[PDB]
Amino acid sequence: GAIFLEGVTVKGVTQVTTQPKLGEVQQKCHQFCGWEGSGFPGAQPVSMDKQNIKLLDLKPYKVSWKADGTRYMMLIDGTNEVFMIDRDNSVFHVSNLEFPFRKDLRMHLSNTLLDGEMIIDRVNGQAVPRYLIYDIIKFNSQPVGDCDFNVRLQCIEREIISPRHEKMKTGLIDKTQEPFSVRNKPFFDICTSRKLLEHEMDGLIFQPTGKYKPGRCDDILKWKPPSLNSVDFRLKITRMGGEGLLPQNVGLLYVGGYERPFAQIKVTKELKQYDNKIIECKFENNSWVFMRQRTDKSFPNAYNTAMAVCNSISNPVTKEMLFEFIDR
Repeated sequence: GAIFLEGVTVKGVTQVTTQPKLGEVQQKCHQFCGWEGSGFPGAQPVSMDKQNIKLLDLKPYKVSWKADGTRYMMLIDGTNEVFMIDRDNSVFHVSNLEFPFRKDLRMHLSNTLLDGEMIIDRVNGQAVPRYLIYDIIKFNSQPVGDCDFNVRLQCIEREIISPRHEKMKTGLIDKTQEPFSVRNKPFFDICTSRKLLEHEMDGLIFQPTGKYKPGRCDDILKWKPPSLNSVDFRLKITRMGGEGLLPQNVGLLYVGGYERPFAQIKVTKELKQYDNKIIECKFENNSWVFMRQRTDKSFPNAYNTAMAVCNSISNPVTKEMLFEFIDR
C-alpha cells in the first residue's frame, strides 16, 4: 500500500508503479520462493492456541521477541536494484543501500532474497527506521532457504551484515547517507525463551529449524498476550433496511477471500472517517473495537488469518501457561 512505513517518512524509498519493472520484481520473488499462487510469497506465521503449543515439543524451535513491525522481503538484484515488498505485494525501490559481495568488496550482490520486519526505533526526540533481517530465501541464486534455519541465520550474519560492516569502518560506506539501519534479528533456544518472559516487543515468535516454507506455516507460531490480539478488516459502511423497515446503518467488516462480511461493527461519529479503508481492530467485550487505521495495507487479513485469530482468542494461551510449558 502506497505508504511505506506508517508514521515515519523515509528517504531514498519510493514506491514502484512503473508497469515494466513492477511485474518483474514481483515475478522474481515468486520464483525464488516456489510460490505457485498470486500474491506475497513470504511465510505466514499463525497465532498460538492450546493446540499449537504442543508442537514446541515435537521438534527443535528457536524463539525471538516480536517487535510490532511491517513485514518486508528485500530483493537485492543488482547495483541500484534493491526493492522491498510488503504483504500486499506493493514494491518499493531503495536507492542508497549498498550490499557488497563478501569475497570481492568492490562487487555487488545479485539474485539475493531476504525477509524481515521494518521497525520504528526511538532515539529520543526523533524516530529511526530499522529493518531487521529475520530470514534469507536466496543468495547469489544458491537456495539457502532449503538449508537449516541455523545455516541461514549465519548466511545473514556472515554474507550480509559483515561485508557491509567492513566498508562501514573504511569510510567507503556512510551510514548517515543510507535510507535506514540494516540489522539481523537474534534467535535463541526455547530454553532461554522462558527467561525472555521473566527494540520493544508485543510478543514472541517460534521458528522451527526446518527449511524455509512460503505460504501458511502451521508450524511458525506467534504468541501474543491475549488482549493484544487484533485483525485487519476492510470497513464498508452500508445504510440498510429492506421492506422490514428501519433504516439502521451498520459497518460491515471484510476479510480476504471470504465473500460475505466476517463481522459487524457499531457505527460511530468517528468511524465513518475511514470507510472503504482498512482498520485494525482489537477484540473485547464481545465486539470488534476500532483501534487505529492502517494506512500501509491496501488489503485486509485473509479469512484464514482472521479465523486463526479468533481460534486464538476463544481458546487462548495465557502468559503463565506458556511459561509453564517451556520451563519443564
